[PDB]
Amino acid sequence: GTKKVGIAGSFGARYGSTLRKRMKAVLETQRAKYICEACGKKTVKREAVGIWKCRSCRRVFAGGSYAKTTPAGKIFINMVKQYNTK
Amino acid sequence: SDLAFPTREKVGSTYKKDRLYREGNGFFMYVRCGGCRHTTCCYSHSQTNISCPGCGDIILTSSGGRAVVSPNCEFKKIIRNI
Amino acid sequence: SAALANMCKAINNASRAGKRQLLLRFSTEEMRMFLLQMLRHGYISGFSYIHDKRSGKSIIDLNGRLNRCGAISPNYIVKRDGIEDFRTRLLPARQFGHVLFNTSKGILDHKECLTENVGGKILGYFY
Amino acid sequence: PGLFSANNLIKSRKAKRLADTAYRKRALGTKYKHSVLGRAPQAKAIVLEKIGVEAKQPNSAIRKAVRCQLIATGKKITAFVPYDGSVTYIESNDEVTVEGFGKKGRSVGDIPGIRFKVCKVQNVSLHAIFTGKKEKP
Amino acid sequence: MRRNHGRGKKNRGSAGSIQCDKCGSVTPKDKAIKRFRIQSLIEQASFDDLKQATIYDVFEVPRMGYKSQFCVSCACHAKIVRVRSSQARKIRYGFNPNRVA
Amino acid sequence: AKMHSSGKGRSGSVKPYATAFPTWLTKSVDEIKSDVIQMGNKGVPAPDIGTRLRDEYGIGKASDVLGESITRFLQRNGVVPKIPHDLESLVHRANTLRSHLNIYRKDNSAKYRLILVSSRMYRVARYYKRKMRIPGNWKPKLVELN
RNA sequence: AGCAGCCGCGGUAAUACCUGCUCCAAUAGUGUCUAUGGUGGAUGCUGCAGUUAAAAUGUCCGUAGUCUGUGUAUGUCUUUGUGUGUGAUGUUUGUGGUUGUGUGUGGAUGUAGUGAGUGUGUGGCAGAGGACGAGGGGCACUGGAUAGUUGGGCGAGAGGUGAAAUGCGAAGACCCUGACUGGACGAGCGGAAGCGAAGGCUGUGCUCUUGGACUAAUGUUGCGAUGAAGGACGAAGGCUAGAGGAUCGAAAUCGAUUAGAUACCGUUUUAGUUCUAGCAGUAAACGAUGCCGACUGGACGGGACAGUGUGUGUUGUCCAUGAGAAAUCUUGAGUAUGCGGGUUCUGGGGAUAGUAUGCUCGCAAGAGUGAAACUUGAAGAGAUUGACGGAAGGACACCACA
Ligand SMILES: [Zn+2]
Ligand SMILES: [Zn+2]
Ligand SMILES: [Zn+2]
Repeated sequence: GTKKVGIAGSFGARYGSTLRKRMKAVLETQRAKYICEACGKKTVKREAVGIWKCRSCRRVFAGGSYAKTTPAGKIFINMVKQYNTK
Repeated sequence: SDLAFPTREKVGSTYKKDRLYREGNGFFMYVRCGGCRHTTCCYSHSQTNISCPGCGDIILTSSGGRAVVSPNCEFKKIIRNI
Repeated sequence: SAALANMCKAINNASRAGKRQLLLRFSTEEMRMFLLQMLRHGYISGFSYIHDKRSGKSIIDLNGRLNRCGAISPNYIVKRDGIEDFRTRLLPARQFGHVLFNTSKGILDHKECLTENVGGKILGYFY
Repeated sequence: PGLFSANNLIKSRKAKRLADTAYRKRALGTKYKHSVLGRAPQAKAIVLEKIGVEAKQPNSAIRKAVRCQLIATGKKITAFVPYDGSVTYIESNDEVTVEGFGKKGRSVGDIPGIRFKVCKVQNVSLHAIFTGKKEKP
Repeated sequence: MRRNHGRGKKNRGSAGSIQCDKCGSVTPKDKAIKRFRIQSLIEQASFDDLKQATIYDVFEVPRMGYKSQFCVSCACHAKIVRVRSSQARKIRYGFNPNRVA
Repeated sequence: AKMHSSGKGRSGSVKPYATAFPTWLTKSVDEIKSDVIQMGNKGVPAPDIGTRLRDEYGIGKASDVLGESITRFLQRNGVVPKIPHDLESLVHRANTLRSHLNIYRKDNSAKYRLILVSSRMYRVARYYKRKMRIPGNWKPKLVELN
């Protein structure tokens, strides 16, 4: 494989090394596969920015640009969920 | 005054593993519950809670040391036959 | 032979304090062969050992006559021609003291090993 | 130190020995690398200049020395001319035999920086010219 | 010099720090010099004039307690603590919480 | 003189010298054997069987009634667990730490415990392979860290 | 001018230089330069040192190896030294020569140790019982003080300093009052008290995890000690991304002080100080004090558990014996130069210098490993008596005050 460069190895030696590390971080979470919550199978992928879809059972939900959830979405999804229990 | 013949007061205040001849601290006992006359065999430092079958009760409970026999009960140390 | 060296330090401690008896909480087989060679030479009064299904116990009776005892680790191998160099290193004078070896005839001191034409492994000394 | 442990002891005691400086020059084979005369006990040289050096205080003096050229290796050195009024037998373009001082390669006394000593002057002993046994060259 | 090594700390690594009451420097809490005092709220050379001014028939003047905390430089300079000789350095003074009144 | 700490405690039991056979037994000797062999079928571990014999039957040393130790008696009656109780308690402790670390990552205290608990389990496995009680290629079945 | 291996001598009063006498040691010999054995228990197998003199590694885990658990001695024969140990022998004596006997490394074949796993369960580990702990991660709440915003009152200064200046105040400061917002912190109780491998850890209630001790007729049966190579954790400052911003504050800046202060003291104002995710890998990371095992006097305490007039594990202070160069040490810095319990690491006069160079790791800042040429007679530890302090006390005096 490659020691330090990973999925950013398609860029050769262009653009500078700080900018190729920003590409590598966001590209791993964007092209990964996630487990569905309705059917429980590992078949969720991204369609466009903010649209994630399951290839089996076809269900669509809304998330982040490059990751399925965002750090400020998790914070407020809990508050609504603690407020109902208490 | 030799070390091979210690007084029996000293043999009581010695650690269980420093005694001259191998000897521990536990023993088996008899217990009688209440009005009804049953008799069970128990251990002096039991780790289980026991209960009399007749007049269903709890006649022995465990602690950190010696097991605590109930208020209206009495024990007796078993002796073997010969 | 870790029990032989532990025993010799506890004996040096009591012989210096003026004790009469010594109780140790361990006892092995060759620790009792070393003690039986001090009794027949006059350096202790007697001893006795107990059986408890633990490491054992032993009680030594001191005399007033011992100057020192020791053990040598490791147990070097000495031919019958090298017996006499270990004697000049360990005993203060030429008239008393005993160096003990573990030979193919038992445990003997350095005078017997010369009258039987043998060598062995060194164990200790006392004077 | 068990009875079957002699390879652990040779490995351990050889490494401690290198902390001795005298032993370390011999073991690594670098005892004659930085030395102006190598393995000789004496050496010849031709005299370039004739200088005077101050003593190191608390001594007041001026010790007479010469700057030479080693015929065997072409290195420059300074040497000290011992006795009284003896620096005036030598001239320039004279040949001279020098040897050590006797203290392992350090300077001796109040003479700073000089590690050698003139011994002969054109094949005549310098100590014999001073006592009157031989005649100047 | 001392077997304390200068502070009352045993068998722990770190022990918390405080800021001195006079200069404000950072010090361990076990090394600082600490003093406790109970002062009357009104001065003693003013009690007579206060007994004619009071309107209540029975009055008790209040008292407050204060704990102080200084560093070695600030206590030595202010003479809260003085230099002692080699043997007198070992004398400790206490409080005895079991005193009767 | 503990293995992974500097503890030096001496607590513990001391069995008698030269015991005998119990007279105060209420049941039979053949009715007791068929119960020690029953609890071994329900999966009760052998240190816990000896605690029922002592507390409820009056048997202080089962080598005087069964004729041998507890885990050699169960062997002749065809009850041989797949792994001994010593080794399998240690696999189980190392799985409950591995699944706590999957939710709470910053527990550096439990991450240090997982190292010591688990090197103690590879030492006990190496002993049972020298002695031919488990295969030479046995591997522990472990939750997978993330 | 010269001498002097080293210590040292010589400035018109040289036992030390130059010259003359006299004497000393060895003697056909006696001095110098260079290499090397001893000297050196200053390389330490026998046989050193490591609290402060040079030196125990920041902390645990762990493979090879060593040790523990379950390779020997000796008779007879044989094969090899020119050297040497030790007798005899008047080359006129002698170094010698001649001449008797012993010895050096491996192998073969007997004898002795030598008999073998058993049984038991002493170290460890695993499980039980009731207690104890500021051990750790997460969640939910809470307490006041600093700062600020905004309603009401008052009417000239407030702040801070050795003393002041810059700077803030009649668009109402400071002080007293009703409401709010925000970050950080967790006082007093709080100690020669507890817990954690160490770094470290003090509001309350829940939850998931954790440790050592104690108590016992539970299971197993030696499964262990130390540990180059390898691995994880690791104060504060720093660095990379996001969030946040009360207080304090490097750098910068003015005002003082001063001979001058780019400083101590102060005003304006920042990075940083906090949280999440990581990198880095250092400290007077200190008790400047490897780990495991055996044995050893008193007095007064604390903390946990169990018992009943005591025990086990830990721990603070003070006295002997003993030890030490001393200061001092008391579960050790004790157990004899009377020197050997198992197993590691580090030091070998000072300075050059933790510097060059090579290599491994890091975004960097740097960390780890680590010399020589050249220089030099001391550098250092602990204690003694003096002299001094812009050191502290107690006495005193109209050449001190009242
Ligand atoms: Zn689906
Ligand atoms: Zn009943
Ligand atoms: Zn202060």
